Amino acid sequence: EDIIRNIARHLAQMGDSMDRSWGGC
Amino acid sequence: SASEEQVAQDTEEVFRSYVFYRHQQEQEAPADPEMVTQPSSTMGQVGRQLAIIGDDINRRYDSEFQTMLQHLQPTAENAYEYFTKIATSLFESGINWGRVVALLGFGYRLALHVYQHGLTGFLGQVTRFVVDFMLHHSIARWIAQRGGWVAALNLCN
Ligand SMILES: [Cu+2]
Repeated sequence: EDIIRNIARHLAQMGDSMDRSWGGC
Repeated sequence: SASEEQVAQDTEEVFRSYVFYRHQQEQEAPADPEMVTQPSSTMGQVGRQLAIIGDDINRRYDSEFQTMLQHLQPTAENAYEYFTKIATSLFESGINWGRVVALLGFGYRLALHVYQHGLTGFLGQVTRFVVDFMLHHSIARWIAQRGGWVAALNLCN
């Protein structure tokens, strides 16, 4: 339960950082 | 909807190509033989593009995910549950292309971790986790509303 939340939080952080770093080609 | 269903049927080829190109690029920087095995299909190009553009930020989190997955101890019996709960919590806030690539990356990291810990022949089961979750939790629908998986070919950096 605690590990699931930690992993999901890291995936959201990494995904939001990736989303901010990307633009159109 | 019909568009949701086409996108959900394309996810398997996207994830398989993403796994191939991600593993190949990390090896070129112990190999998983299940990951080393049409490349010019639009869905194969999408998986490769998403492996490429996530590389720099994925590398920053490598150590964290290694530690967390060791603690989680996924097995053949609990991996569906852990994958589903993790992916559900990821998307509770919302969806954007970065989080979709984070989901594919989590399927890659989970498949690689269990293989390295002695769970062989599991990559097809992780692929099904990813495909089914995207269909049943509205991710394929969001992607269809962007124009399908091909919209990811227009993501850069
Ligand atoms: Cu952290």
